[PDB]
Amino acid sequence: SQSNRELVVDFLSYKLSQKGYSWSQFSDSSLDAREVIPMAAVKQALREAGDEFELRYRRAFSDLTSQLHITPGTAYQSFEQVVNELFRDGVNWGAIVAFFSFGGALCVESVDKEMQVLVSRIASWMATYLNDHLEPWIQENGGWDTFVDLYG
Repeated sequence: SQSNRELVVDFLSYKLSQKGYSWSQFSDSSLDAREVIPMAAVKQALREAGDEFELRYRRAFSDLTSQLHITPGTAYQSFEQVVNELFRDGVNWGAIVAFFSFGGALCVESVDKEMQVLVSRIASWMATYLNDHLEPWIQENGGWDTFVDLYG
């Protein structure tokens, strides 16, 4: 799905930017029958929610990130295995915000450590994770319109 990919990139570029980094080494009415997301509102809400999450949990992921110990060698399987652990008690919208914040944080840390190559990898992994693992839940749970109504 192109729009979970779009939410991944928006969220990660906002996190990178907020810490003073960048994506790339030179990147500096409807009608009554219908049905879509709609994006700019999901992206804003995910942003604010990711920021609240980071403000509340100074701690999280240090266990998780040391478990991935991500390098230019890491494959998708290993990321998928660590993220499965954020979802160990099941999925809900809080666990989804923690998943995005985790990806934000591996990104920032990778830039920090000189492994900018990992940014697009993580983004690509997240989009795959979301589409394989989380999408069937999201669609059943009110879709993204519902996440907005809780974290908008």
